[PDB]
Amino acid sequence: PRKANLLKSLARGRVRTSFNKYNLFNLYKKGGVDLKSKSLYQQKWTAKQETRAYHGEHLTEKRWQTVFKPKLDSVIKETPFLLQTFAVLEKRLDFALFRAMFASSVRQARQFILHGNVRVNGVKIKHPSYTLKPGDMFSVKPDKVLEALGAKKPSFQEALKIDKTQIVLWNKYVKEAKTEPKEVWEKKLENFEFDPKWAKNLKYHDPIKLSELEGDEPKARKLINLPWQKNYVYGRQDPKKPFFTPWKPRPFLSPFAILPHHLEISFKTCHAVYLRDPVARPGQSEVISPFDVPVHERAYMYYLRNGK
Amino acid sequence: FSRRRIAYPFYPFKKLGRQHPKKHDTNLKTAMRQFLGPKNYKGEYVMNKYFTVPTNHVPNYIKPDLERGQSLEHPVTKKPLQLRYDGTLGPPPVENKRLQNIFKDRLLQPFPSNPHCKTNYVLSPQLKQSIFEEITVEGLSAQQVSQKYGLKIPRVEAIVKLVSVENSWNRRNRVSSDLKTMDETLYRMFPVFDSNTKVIYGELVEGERSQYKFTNAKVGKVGYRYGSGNRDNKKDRRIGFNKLGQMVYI
Amino acid sequence: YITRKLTMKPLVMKRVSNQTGKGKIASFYALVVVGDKNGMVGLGEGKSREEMSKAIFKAHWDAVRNLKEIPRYENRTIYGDIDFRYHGVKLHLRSAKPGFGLRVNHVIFEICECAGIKDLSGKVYKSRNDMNIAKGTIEAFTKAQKTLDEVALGRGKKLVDVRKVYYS
Amino acid sequence: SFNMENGGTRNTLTSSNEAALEDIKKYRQLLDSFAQEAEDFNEFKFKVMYEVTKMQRESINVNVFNKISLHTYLSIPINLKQQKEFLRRLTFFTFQQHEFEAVIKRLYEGYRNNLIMHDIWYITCLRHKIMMDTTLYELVMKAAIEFQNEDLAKKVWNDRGKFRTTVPFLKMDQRIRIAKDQKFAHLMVEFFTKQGKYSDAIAIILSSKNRFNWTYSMVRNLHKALEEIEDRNSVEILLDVVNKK
RNA sequence: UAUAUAUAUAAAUUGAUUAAAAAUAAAAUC
Ligand SMILES: [Mg+2]
Ligand SMILES: [Mg+2]
Repeated sequence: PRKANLLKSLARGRVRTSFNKYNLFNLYKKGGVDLKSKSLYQQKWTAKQETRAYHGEHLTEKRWQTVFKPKLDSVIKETPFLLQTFAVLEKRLDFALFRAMFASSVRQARQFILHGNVRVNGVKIKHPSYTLKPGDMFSVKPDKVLEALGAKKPSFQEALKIDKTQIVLWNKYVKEAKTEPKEVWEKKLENFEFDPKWAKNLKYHDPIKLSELEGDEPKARKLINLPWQKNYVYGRQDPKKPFFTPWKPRPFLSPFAILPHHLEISFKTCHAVYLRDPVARPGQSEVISPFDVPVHERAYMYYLRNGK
Repeated sequence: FSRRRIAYPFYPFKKLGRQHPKKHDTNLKTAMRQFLGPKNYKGEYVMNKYFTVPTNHVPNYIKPDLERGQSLEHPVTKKPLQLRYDGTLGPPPVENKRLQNIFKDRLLQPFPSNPHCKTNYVLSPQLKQSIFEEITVEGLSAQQVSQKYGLKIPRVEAIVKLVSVENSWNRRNRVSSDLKTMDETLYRMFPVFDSNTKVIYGELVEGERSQYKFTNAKVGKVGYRYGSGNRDNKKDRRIGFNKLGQMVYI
Repeated sequence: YITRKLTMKPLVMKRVSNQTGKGKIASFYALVVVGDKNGMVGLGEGKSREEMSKAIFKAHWDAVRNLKEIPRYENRTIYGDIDFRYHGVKLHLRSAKPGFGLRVNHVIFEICECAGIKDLSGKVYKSRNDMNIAKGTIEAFTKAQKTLDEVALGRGKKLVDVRKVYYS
Repeated sequence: SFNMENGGTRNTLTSSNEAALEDIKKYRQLLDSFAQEAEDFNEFKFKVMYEVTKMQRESINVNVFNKISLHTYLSIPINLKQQKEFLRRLTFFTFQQHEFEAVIKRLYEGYRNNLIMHDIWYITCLRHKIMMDTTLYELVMKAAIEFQNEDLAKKVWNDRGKFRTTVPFLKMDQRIRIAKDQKFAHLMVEFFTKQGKYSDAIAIILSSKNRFNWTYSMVRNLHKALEEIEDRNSVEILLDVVNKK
């Protein structure tokens, strides 16, 4: 397939099927597609660029042309008929994984499939192009779903330095509390909206040395006793798991958390069911896209004639 | 007139001024930094409204138009914060009334440009259990339950299958604490839904590794037709998947 | 109402000369279409000597003045086929199924987009001038189109009778 | 009430227990005398029919009291959505044919060879009533649909099944009978659709597919309400029944 | 059981002096 390159470039500003921060900003700053002061060919080309950046970036153009279905399906508000231009892709396995929130990208879902982490009706499918029929149940290994929806596991060095800084700031807080305890308690209540033993209960912590703690993670595990992370380096409660182990949702997840209509998801088991092919209905389309109907109809007119 | 237009933000932002020659910066990177805010020593961006997921069953989607491009907020008080000529984030000059004036549906709209896109509701776990009990145990058909709960039949069947898998996993305790935490997190990010032919099996004597099965068929309808179109060297090459999941040419 | 709802799209923008004795004088012609996308459309023309901006300005006002209601079938297409001859352009336009695109000449595409004609398939024979294409397009849209209700009343028949029978 | 009383000239609608008892006595004498005289039960029925018919006309004006005005009068509460007024009016101004025939058979066996007082009072109160035709039954079915009363629906399709046996129904031509039965089947389908019992509606359609011509205009409600839940199987079978043509 | 950590210094390739960018592209990490 297409070799990923400059997918998230800010100058180009093309939105991609990804949960990435750069993709989030590209979606944020775009506003809307500009089809004005343009000939029909230029409008069609812009619509192709915008829509084809999102729906099937990996698909080769001459392959997408063959996959493209000129005949669409539709089951007071207006039916958005031509948002179904890319509904054919929604039955591909990788797209189903991405829409089920079992991956942070269509490319990541592709790697999950190709690396044998995906099953469809209990048979391991290793081909991203496998098309889902209605009623199929597909599952992903829970470790990979947790990695996809979790923060990056810090290296040992990075988390060790983060712990260094946390000890520094915790010592600072307890120092300032000891100096001026009464108003510290009162002003903490001020945000939350006297017992002098309060500051007495708080206890210092010893600054660690990177040179001496390097390369000894079991030792560093015992040496940390912060109130919030007791006896584990930051983000590495069990260092043998693929994710930030005190499991934390990945950054910038709310913008891209859409619950698809055509899939029924079980996050507890990392399973999903393909209810139906996405279908447009009055005032609503089940093809999750960031572009308006004019862009989709321009892309549809492009692909009907193949750019003529 | 089409022009190669560098995708600058539609909203106004604080652009570059006179720069140290070795800065080698671009306006787009500054827009990125202003959209995010300061970077924490942990690597986080706490000042942003979108760094942290919601927890009250109300999805938090990007609203750049209703925000006028200002996407920074106090992590605790949740009151808006905006850049200042001093260079330190501070309170806005005036209230942005449009952040208060959000339509009910627009709260559920993922993308500003596409109004038709909307996020489906998550069924409550009690409702899933109720559907599973009603169908599997009481015997109410999927039609009756769909009419009862305002759901579609295929969604009901998918719910039954998923609750079966969930039951098995709970029986073996295959669910882990990380999985429970992810389930509870995702559940709180979405709005909650409110209620014949002749066949012969041949004899299998000992030592035979497989069994012939003969299905009746009629001449003129059974066979591989002669002179059939060869599509292998064409773009419409037909491809299928054997039940083992192996790609085969069908 | 006018600014917020009506959309303006330039259709023709050109320089036309009137060579006078002293020299070549060049003026700017602009032809625009204004439509609310909800069953009202109009065309406008403007001619300005000094800068095209004034031409487009007067064209926008003229289009606003000639804004007229346009018959529409299901608010998405023409009631039936329209075969129309206008000053050397032959427009053959056909209503289409829901979900069908605007598979027409580009000028007709902007006109339909402005006027809310979602569905149409057409061909332009004889001359293909954009000017004449647009003028004949609007004329054939409004003169050459009759509503099923109007046809039935003129024939003194109920809509159930006049409506076509389904065959398969 | 004013029209039924001929503007007040006839004091029929106003009643007293004195009038009730005296009229019961009078019709006891009349009917038990007429019972023996008739040659056969059929002739005794003919005499009772003539008596009740002439009695209705002398009792109240014939013109203002008929199927049409009664239909409008009972339609008032249905549109206004009051069940109690509708049922009171239906009971006070209507009688079922099979019930009348059973009462007359009972009194036939009683005289030839409180329930008896009840039957005499029934034949007396027939002056206030009109027979339940097919159209009135369909109106009461519409009332059941509007009010979502399962008991009323069950009562009415029991009474219609009984009324099919009585001679007024069999007097009509076969095509009219089949058309009215098709109308009632369609009303039952609408009731089971709105109640949400789709399977029984599809059952009613499937059972009588040959006897009745089912059009999409009849099953549009069912098809919509099935497509809302996406019962592709039931939608397919229903549409095949309709469009096999 | 705290948490918008802040301060300094040092460097900072090509183009350019800001809506002129190359460029999240590299490296690095999981
Ligand atoms: Mg060009
Ligand atoms: Mg330089």
